[PDB]
Amino acid sequence: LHKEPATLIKAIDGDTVKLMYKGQPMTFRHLLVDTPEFNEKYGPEASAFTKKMVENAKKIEVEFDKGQRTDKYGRGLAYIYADGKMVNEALVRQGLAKVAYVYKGNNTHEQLLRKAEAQAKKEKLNIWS
Ligand SMILES: Cc1cn([C@H]2C[C@H](OP(=O)(O)O)[C@@H](COP(=O)(O)O)O2)c(=O)[nH]c1=O
Ligand SMILES: [Ca+2]
Repeated sequence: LHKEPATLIKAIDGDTVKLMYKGQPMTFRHLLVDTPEFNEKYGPEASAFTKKMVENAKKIEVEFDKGQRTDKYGRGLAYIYADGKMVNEALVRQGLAKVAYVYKGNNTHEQLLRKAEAQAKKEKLNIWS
């Protein structure tokens, strides 16, 4: 996989963000995770965590996996990096997302994220408390 440039347009919620990618505005959904909706428990905390990570970043990058690059809603499907730190992993490691939506062929970082979830769960963080 390869990281590609993008710039933040605006934070949306814990697992979606609006980025400019190849010069076009797109909503990106983070691969392999599920955050609570803003109206659900830890939803606002997940939204605030993602917002902080992407807004504070000097460099955003997107990395598509091997499979589908957009979903049925036209959202980009990618791993999102903020100054080299993967947001998808960071949310799981903080107990603010569950590993989820693991589809064959877009699951390159599944083991990495499951390791993060196990750590969050052992720590009883947030969703795991
Ligand atoms: C993360 C992800 C979601 N989706 C679709 C499945 C779910 O369809 P349904 O909308 O029919 O439930 C929806 C979940 O996204 P959200 O968690 O953003 O709601 O997005 C994909 O198709 N591929 C993916 O990799
Ligand atoms: Ca969600």
